[PDB]
Amino acid sequence: DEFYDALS
Amino acid sequence: KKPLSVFKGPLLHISPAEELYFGSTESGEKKTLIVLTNVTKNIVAFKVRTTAPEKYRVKPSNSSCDPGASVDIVVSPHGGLTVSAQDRFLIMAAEMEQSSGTGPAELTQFWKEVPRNKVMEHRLRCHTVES
Ligand SMILES: [Cl-]
Repeated sequence: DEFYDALS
Repeated sequence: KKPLSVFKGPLLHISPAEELYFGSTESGEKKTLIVLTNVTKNIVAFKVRTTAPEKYRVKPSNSSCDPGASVDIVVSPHGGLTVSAQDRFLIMAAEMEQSSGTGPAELTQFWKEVPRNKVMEHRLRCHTVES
């Protein structure tokens, strides 16, 4: 449900 | 004409406003776009977050946008993985100082120091793939 750092 | 789907805030204008729709590219992949537009006089540092960090390529995801300029964020799911309606994206934005650095270590220090009430956020939701 929480947000996580996106990855390139 | 038709009004563009754009969320408008005090730091960024974000297109699309709420719903992210993925299309098929000629290079055989799914892909959507998030356009950020800095509407301030200073540099705006931004980071992109998602509930499914293992599923999506997000580029750029931790950078900055010059005043008056726009930045396109390319989002594409990895091969074989499907887009879920529960997948959401978070745009974090905060205005940088007049003489602030935009390099990697400067961005890390900026987000470690910025007070949380000066950090603007906007959430987007993915729609299921149509084809
Ligand atoms: Cl198609």
